[PDB]
Amino acid sequence: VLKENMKTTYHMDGSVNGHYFTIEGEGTGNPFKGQQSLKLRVTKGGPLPFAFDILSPTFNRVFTDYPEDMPDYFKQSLPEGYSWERTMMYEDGATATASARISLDKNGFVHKSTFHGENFPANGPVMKKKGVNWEPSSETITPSDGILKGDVTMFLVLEGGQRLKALFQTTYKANKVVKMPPRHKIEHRLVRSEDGETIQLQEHAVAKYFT
Repeated sequence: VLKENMKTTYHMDGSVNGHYFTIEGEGTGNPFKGQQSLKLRVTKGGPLPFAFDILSPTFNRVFTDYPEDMPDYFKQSLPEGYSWERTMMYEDGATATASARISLDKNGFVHKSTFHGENFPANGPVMKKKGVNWEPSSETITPSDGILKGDVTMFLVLEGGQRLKALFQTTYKANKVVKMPPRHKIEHRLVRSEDGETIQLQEHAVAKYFT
């Protein structure tokens, strides 16, 4: 079942403006507190010519602090798990897509993802590797016919402090019928750190009722 300390192994295959790359890593976190920490390495196609932050949100809503009386679509999906599909529309014209499948093995979660972003402006901040961190955000979660749809306006803070706006839209799909929550929101905090060899991501997510 779910432990207070859960591990994850990560694998991503991606391409950005025609450049292919692979990323692998491991994570640990507390699914009930909605906290997780990840350590990632670029295993193919490094060094990445683009800002890593475009990838960060691709790297699992099981790690969300849900209120006791709200149905938890993601924890209910276990042990079979769930998958999601996402579109990401940047205000400077780039549109990327991503997908992930969340499953379990004997060691913990298996997180397998893909990422495609093939029209980032060549002269823009993503391709100049200017990203630093995403602002805290609030994702609206809307149920319908056994799936959840998420909508969140994102702001990528750049090296100068300029913000780059993006609209993220996600469909979350469990493999079985689960008790469905009402429309609600999830507040996200995502922090990236680097050291020349590895990328660390730390995320905190908390679900709340509207009003």
